[PDB]
Amino acid sequence: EPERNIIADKYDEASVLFADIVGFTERASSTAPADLVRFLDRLYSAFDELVDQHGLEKIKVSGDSYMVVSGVPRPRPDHTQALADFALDMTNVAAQLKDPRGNPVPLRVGLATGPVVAGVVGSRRFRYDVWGDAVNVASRMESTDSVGQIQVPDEVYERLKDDFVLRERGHINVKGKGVMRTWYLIGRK
Repeated sequence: EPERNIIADKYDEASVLFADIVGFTERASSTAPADLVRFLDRLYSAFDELVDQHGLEKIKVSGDSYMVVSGVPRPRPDHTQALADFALDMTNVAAQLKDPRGNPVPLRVGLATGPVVAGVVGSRRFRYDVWGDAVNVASRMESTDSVGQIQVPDEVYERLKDDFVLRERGHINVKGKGVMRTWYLIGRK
């Protein structure tokens, strides 16, 4: 049954992360849906542990993705930095796990900051959900990410540049809109 909206509110500013493990479908890998589910549950349980250790908020999403949010529902003035630190731990932890073949986990991570909408949605049962501008951006940062990096837009770079190390990935000129630039979040300063 499709979910429906119940209540929502706009938040001026929050930070949103998406992560996934790309190419772990039965189609792509031939691994049985049950073995996939077990290996993913391990990886996602590791991320669950990091979310709790960091005091952040996991948003139950449908689909392959893992979603984490900072400064929504409850604001914190370091929301971007806190999600960056969590993102770094998430990719550094995943880098110590391997698939069953002993190959690196093909993790993608995108991270964005900006307005969002949050509230309650549900079908039979309900859950807290977050969507809108920064979620859209985070989603695109994750789905065009190079595997093993953390991709972020300019807005995140402006907010983090003094305290983390970032390297520019590239830019594209879109006439007549403007320039689209993204960065890799590499580490802490």
